[PDB]
Order: sequence, then C-alpha cells, then structure tokens
Amino acid sequence: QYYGTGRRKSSAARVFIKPGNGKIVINQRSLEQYFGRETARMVVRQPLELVDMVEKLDLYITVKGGGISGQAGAIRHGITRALMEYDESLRSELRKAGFVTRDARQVERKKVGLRKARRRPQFSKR
Amino acid sequence: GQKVHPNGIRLGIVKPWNSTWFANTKEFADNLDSDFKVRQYLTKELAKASVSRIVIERPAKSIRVTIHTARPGIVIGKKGEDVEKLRKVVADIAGVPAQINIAEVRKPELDAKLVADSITSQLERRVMFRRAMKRAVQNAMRLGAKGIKVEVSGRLGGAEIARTEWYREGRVPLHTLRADIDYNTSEAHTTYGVIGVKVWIFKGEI
Amino acid sequence: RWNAVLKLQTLPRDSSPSRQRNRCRQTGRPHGFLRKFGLSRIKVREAAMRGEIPGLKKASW
Amino acid sequence: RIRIRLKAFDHRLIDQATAEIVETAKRTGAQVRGPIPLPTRKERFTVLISPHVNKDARDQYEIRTHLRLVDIVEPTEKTVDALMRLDLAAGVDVQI
RNA sequence: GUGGUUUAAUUCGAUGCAACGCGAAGAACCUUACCUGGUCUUGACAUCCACGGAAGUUUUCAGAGAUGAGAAUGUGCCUUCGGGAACCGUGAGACAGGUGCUGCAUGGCUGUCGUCAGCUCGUGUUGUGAAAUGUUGGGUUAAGUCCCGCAACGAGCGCAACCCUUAUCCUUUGUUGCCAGCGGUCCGGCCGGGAACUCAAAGGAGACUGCCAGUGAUAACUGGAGGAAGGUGGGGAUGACGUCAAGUCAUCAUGGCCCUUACGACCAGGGCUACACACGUGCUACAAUGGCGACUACAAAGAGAAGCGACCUCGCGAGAGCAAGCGGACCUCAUAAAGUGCGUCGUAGUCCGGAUUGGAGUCUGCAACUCGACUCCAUGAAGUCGGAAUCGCUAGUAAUCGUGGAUCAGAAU
Repeated sequence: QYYGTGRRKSSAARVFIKPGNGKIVINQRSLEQYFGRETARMVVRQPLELVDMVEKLDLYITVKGGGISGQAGAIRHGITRALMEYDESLRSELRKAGFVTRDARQVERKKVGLRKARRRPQFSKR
Repeated sequence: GQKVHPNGIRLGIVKPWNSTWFANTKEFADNLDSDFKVRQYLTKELAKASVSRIVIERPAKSIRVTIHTARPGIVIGKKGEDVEKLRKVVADIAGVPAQINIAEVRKPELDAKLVADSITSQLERRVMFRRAMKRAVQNAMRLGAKGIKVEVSGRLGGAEIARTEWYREGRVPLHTLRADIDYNTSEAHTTYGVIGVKVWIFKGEI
Repeated sequence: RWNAVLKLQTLPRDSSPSRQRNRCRQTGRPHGFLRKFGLSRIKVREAAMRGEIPGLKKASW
Repeated sequence: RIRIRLKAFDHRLIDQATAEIVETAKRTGAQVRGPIPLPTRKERFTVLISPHVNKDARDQYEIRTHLRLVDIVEPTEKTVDALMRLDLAAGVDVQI
C-alpha cells in the first residue's frame, strides 16, 4: 500500500494506492457516484494514465473541505505523489506533466482600489 | 505631506500603550472617555512638573494612573499636600475610587515629550530657536542617546513668512520599525502666532 | 385621552387595585412605558437627547 | 482530573492568568498537562476607512476570543486552595 | 444628482480633469441653517456674587399647546441648635453666546501632479561672477541598479532592507478532526478510544544566482538541472524637496472683523420627492448552452437580549398566536445559488418583457393623501437589440451567479 496527501485550494484528499482491479472509493462512494456528472472528474485519474496504472491499481480516497472541483485536483496530487512511493523512477515521467506540483493559487480577498484585488482600474482614453 | 506617527506606528512593537485594560464592549466608551478626561487635568494641573506620560490601568471599579514626572516634588507638594488635592479633585470627575502614583523620570533630556516643552517654553518667551534646537539636540545627545532631531515650524523669529528650522545628530531612522524612537509635540502660543515643536529621540535599536 | 387617562383616578372601578395600569406622564402613552422613568419609549428618547434626563447618556459603538 | 478552559478577548491577559493558574498548581499538585492555545473563533468587520469616496478602501477589523486548556490532574486539597484564593485577571472568564 | 423653470421658503457650499449617491456613515417633527403666525428671558451654554422660602414626589383648575394659577406628602447631611455643605427656584448684580464674515490672516488634516525617481548637502577643485565639477563619459539595468573611467572624497532624503497576510515543510498542543486503526453503533463520531490526518495557535525551517552550458573586462544577461515557490513568488501599510495662494474658519482650534429683545429662544402649521424640457452617474432588458414546477447534492465568511427565532398551529402568502434552545466554532438566521435527476413550454410580441393602473392586505414608525418597502389578485405598455462617438481588460483574472456585513427603527440597483 502507498499513500499521498494531495492538496488544492482548500481541500485535502488522502490517496491510499493498493494493487487491485481498478476501482476507486471516494468517501465510501464510487468515483462516478461522488463526482456524478462532472466532466472534470476525469482529470483526477490522469496521473494514473501517464504511468499506465488504474487497471493495475485500486485506490481508496478520503477528501474533505473545499469544493468538488478543488477535491478533484487534490485527489490528483495525492495519486501522483502516491505513485512516487511505489516507484520513484516514475518521477522522471510523472513530473514532466507537473502533477507533482501543488497549485498554490488561493482565492485571495478581492482587494479594493482595484476590481480584481490584483488588476487595477485603468483610465479612459487620456 | 506627513509621516506616520512614530509612536502609533510602533505600538505593535517596542512602544507600549498609554492605557492598558481588559476589553468591555459596552463600557469601552465610558472608560476611554474617562481616561481622556483624567488626562485633561493631568495635562494642565501637572504642567509645571514635566509630565512625560500618564499610563492608565483599570480593574473592576478602580484606576491606577501613573503620572511620570521629571520633578515629582512639585506634584507631591509640601510634605505631600498636592497629591492629596489631586486624588480628591480627580475623584469629583469619576466617583470610582482612583489611585495615583508619581514615578520620576531619570534625566528628562532622554524624554522627547519633555524636550519639546523645554524648546517651546524658550520660544514662547523669545529666544533664537536656532540656538534652542541646537542646544536641545545637543542636550539629549550629551546625555547619551544614539540620535536626535528637532523641528519648529510657524513664523520663527516673528518673521512674516513661515519657516521650518531643522538640525539633528546621530541616527533617527523613522522607517526602521524597531528603532524605538520616543516622539513628542509641544504647541507654543505667541503674540505673532502658533508654532509646532517636534523632537525625536532615538535610544537603542532593540 | 382625558377620558382614557382614568388611571389618574387612584380608586379603580369594579376591578381590583390591579386594574391600575401605567400611562406615560408626558405623552400619556400606555403602549411602551419605562417604569423607572414613567415615560414612554418615544418620550424617553426625546428627553434623552435634550439632556433633561440626569445620568442618562446615549450608548456608543 | 480538573480541566480549566480559560477564554478572553485580550491575548495577553490570558497568558498572564493561564500561566499563574499553572505555576501555582505546579507546586501543590501535578505539573498540569500544560497550558495550550486551542482554536480561536475570530470575528471580523470590514467597514470603510475614509467616510467618503475612496470606496476602494474599507479596512479590515477583528475581535478574537482566545481559549486555553491547562487541565490539572491529580488535584490535592492545597491544589485547589491555591486557586480559590488568588484571582487577578478580570478580562478572563474561568471555567473549572 | 444637477441645470432650467418654479415657489412664501424648495438653506448653503462644491464646478473641466482635481463639481455632480459631492460634505449629509441615512432630512418624517429632530437634524435645518427656510417661511407665516402666537410667545419668552441671566435666558438653550460658561464663571461668580448677594438674597426671604429652598432637595424631592404626586395631583387639580384653565387651555389648541405653551403658559399661568393652585393644592398636598417633607429632609436626611457637617456641628449646637444655631450655624452650615449640596443641588434646586424666584428677585437682583457681574456676564455668556454666534455653523455671522474672512481659510489668500492661519494651525491641524486631507486631495492632487506621484510610488512618479530622483532630488540635495559637507568639504575640495575650476570661474571676476551667475555657476560648473561630483549626477558628464564607456558597458549595463526596471531604475544616478551596478561596473569601469574620471579632482573628486564622503553623506542625507528616495530606492532596497527591517513588520503583517497568503503558498510547501517541521516542532509544541488539542472536547475541531478521523475506524486513518480497532470495538460498540437507535450506524447520527454518535459512543469507547486515540492523535495520525484536516484544522487552530505559537515558534521555527525555506531562494542566495549557489550549481551546469553560452556570452562578457566586470557587473550582468540567456538556456538548463535540482526544487513546494526563484530572481523583489503573490497582496498590504508607507507617498520625497515642493505645486495649484487647491479644500475645509459647519468637525475642532485660531488672528482680525461684525451682531448682542434681537441675524438669540419656544411652539403650531407649511416644503426639499413642485415641471414643457436639458445633462451626468446608474439600474432592468430581449431566452431554449432558456424560463418554469417538483425532487435533490456541495461553500465560505459573517450576525444574534429582547435579539436570531427552531418546532407547532391559523392564513394562498406577508404575517399572526404559541413557544424550545443558545449567549453561541455545541440553539438560530440557512434554504446557498448555479449544479444534478424528471417533467413542461415553440418563435408569436409569445408562459419573451415587465412599465402603468385598479382592488385587497402585511410590516416599520406617534403618526406613511405630494414621500415607503413588501405580499396577493387584476391590468400588462415601450421594447424584436438600437443615428453621429466612445469605454473596460492579459488568468483563476475577464465575464457571469448567489451570499453575509458596516451605517441602521426604515428608500445600497
């Protein structure tokens, strides 16, 4: 068995990789069940495709906090890093995609003086 | 343009508050108004004494009030007569039985709040400020310190056009939020007009 | 009014002394009065701002 | 086995009281499970800094309600005598 | 909101950018500073003196109110019984007050060109002098950033650095967390139980062009590996010598000037939301990658004492009556919306769009006929996307959707 923390935005998804059929369990619920009708759901298992696993691995996931979208990215990271433990050599190929990198973007307070907290209000054709 | 109040900009760091007491959502207003009303008299009746500061602490129904003066003798009065007068007259302001203290200040030259008064006092009279500042800055510099700076605006020397005398020694980093620079500000009534007196005393980095 | 303010009459009708109510002293409103001052919610405010009410002060935030 | 949760608005007056509660119980009784922070529920306000225009300002404010645990086990007669008698902090609400 | 027009008054200031939801972070009386009419006083506010009753409470008569008249409980307190402290009321004296004018007389604070990037000093040297040199020149940089050269050598304000929030990790700690692990389970962490994980809090660790290749005199630039993040990683506070004689004397303080039966005070009653038009700033629009009904799945940050209001009952509903719990990361505001599953609607001014108007009702408030918001029924317009110009932006950002909060009894699109 192997483990992966995985984090994105405001969500944590522990990934416990285990050799098996290829079914994953998200909070005691099937992958499709939890992520029901959310095209993005697919990206969650992307890291497993690169190194070609899934049909060889069975995963047990535990996610909490944030939203389904964020959880999807969190579980992804957890899977990528978990794959590393199984075989470090996977890094050389799994890293090129950037799956080992955690998206640091965080919904920052929409500061004022600007409309986007970052983006400032320009001026008319002076 | 102005520069962030040195004292107010370093309150989070080396620079305690004038009044420290527990929270109180509904009493915060009254207590403060009381702390301000007590300062009112301590800022006048305690003038001739070099009132550097007036710390304030408040238990349930009490207050300490520690007036730091350069010459506590004038505050205490003849064999301790004035202090009795104060505590009483102050009680009239707020029934709450208040305490009182008279912690002296070792060498006023290090106290900014006082350096300002000494400078304005001479100006109120009528003396070449260029000398006042030059001396004042030298005094605090003489008594030690690592830096000092004095500034007087208004119509210096009774001149028609307003000016701003400078002068300073050592280091007075207002940006270095750590320097712990004791600030001050003393007004100055005059026949020709008002004039502000600002003095900075940098003592130790930490 | 002058007729409703029968409260002024110390001796209540057939009803026991409990009949005696309140009524404001200024406006004479029975709706919302303040026992301590004997004034209604509307008069206590007007009297407050005027400062005619001793010891009373507006709470601040 | 007595747990003492100390909560208050000011962060300092708590460290003072909480520390005292420990030090005093450190002698007569056990060494205490040690004073700890615990989760602090925060209440923040976002009002306009400047009264006019500068709509794009409104600073942030916050009023925190800190907590503590301490928790003193193996209480002796003197272990409590050192508590009931001395009590300074006023902005601190004790819960034994 | 404003101009104009208007009015008994519809207070005043602000005006190209740096006037126009502008001071008013909230005008129903109050606030207001306006108008008609009735009416007063040491007086709405400050200090003090002399003086016969004097603290204080509750009623009556008259009245539109104000006001006037009048009647009844009755003093502790410092000292002996007289004096006497206090506040209070009348009579009398000495006096206050003014958002009334001038911010080109001003302090303070703030806006602006500007976060724009440079601006200067001490001493030396050159010139009769105003000044120059140093801040010029070559390379380089986002930058007087840095390097090299040079009578210049150093220094100050600025830059950078010093603090906080956010991104990865660790240590300390856990009544939040979770069978992650085991046991029980009304299978709700719920319980036992344990701190791993998330989280909470504090401290600490961490990038510095160091390593590799190319170019270069150097600085440095370009590519690359390692790496959670890299070349100031990302967001705050902070705004130089000075400018416009910028704004405010209605925040406050202040020099001069000006009024003190009245440019003071009280009360009753009237407007600012008056229109043939003109302008600025905004809002709501036209669908089926849509609207509607039922069912159903996830959020964060916030608020609550007479207040948030579960639950029950009455009403189509607003709401009303009753009423539990919390004082609150354990009770409530809450339902999150879009989303998902199922069903319904056909291109016509239409189940598009909601103006306007009629009727009924709820709620706040002393009291909503010019001046309310909201609910239900009925009515249901213009509009089928727009003539000349012109405005907003480079990433979780645009665009789009919904939610909580400050001010606050209540017009925030």
